[PDB]
Amino acid sequence: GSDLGKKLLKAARAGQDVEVRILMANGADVNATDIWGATPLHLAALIGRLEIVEVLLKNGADVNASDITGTTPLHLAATKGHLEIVEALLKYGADVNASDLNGATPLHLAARRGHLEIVEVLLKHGADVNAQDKFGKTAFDISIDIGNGDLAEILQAAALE
Amino acid sequence: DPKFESKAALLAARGPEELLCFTERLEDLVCFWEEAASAGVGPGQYSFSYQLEDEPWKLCRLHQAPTARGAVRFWCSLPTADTSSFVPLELRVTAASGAPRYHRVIHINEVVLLDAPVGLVARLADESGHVVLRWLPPPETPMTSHIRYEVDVSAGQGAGSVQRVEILEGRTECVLSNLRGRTRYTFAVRARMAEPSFGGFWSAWSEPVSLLTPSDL
Repeated sequence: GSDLGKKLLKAARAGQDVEVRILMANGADVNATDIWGATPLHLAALIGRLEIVEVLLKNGADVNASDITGTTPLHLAATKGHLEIVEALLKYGADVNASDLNGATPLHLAARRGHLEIVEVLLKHGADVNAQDKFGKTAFDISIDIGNGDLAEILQAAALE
Repeated sequence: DPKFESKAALLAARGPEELLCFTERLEDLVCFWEEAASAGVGPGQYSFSYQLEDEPWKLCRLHQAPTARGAVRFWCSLPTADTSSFVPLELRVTAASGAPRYHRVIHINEVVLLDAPVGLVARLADESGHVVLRWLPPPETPMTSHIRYEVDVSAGQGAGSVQRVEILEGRTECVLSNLRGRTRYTFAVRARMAEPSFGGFWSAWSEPVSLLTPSDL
């Protein structure tokens, strides 16, 4: 770790936009990691700050970085429902078929909270509808467990294509 | 604590799937989540990790409790030494296998669910034709200067909710100008922490107090 890198992780988690910029302007490692392996891009997407996520991606943040649990910034944004951040990561080449230690893709996490608009966007970027997690649950199996018939009809139409 | 059960159920109705945290008297924090847990998994199957602004990452003891029917509620009660406010607090629920379950970043001052105010009294005003309400903040709760209140004016059984008055920060009294005479009114007050310095939801209603107005001159 670095004293500038450790400060950048705290600045990104704290939602301090000007601190994040002035830190990597002083030479902070944009791909720094904590003990969990999370980058500032993880924390910026977790707290839901699109302006901080985009500036990290411009300075060279690893969009496909995954922490020790296997969760990427695309995983976290799909969970919390930050569509604008989900769209921003994909434009910078985010892996839509990345799986964590549960075998869950961003399609799994978004469908578990009923984020309908994010599920469609992920499918448009080539999301595997037939991907199963460690429990053998596909993105359709989750929709039946929660019971979102609106979401359940969307994925069946996608698997038939 | 029976009231703690009703506080957890109220937050559970707002968002059942996600991890829920709240503070009562700003010197505590309880994070819980209700899941459809099988008969095999227990509190040792997960790991509740947290980190303050500069403190190292620490583990929180997890307790298992049954809620409703067929569901299990796991909850962590942070030590009082690690209940600082106005600073980022990171949270991670991770199964002992290493699988990710939850990941949150919260501020304790933004999830305050106080207790109901106490000591509500109702008198007539020094001036003619008004009713003065006075109450006390929730007992043993700091920073009463930033607590907002709302009083409820009720009527006879079968109806009520005649008026709703919001009281500004710190002030714990209220004057009522347009009240009918020779009628039984019933009052009640609830408290919440004020924005933008704080955040949360309304607390429970205080124990009510009734009053019968005199004749209108």
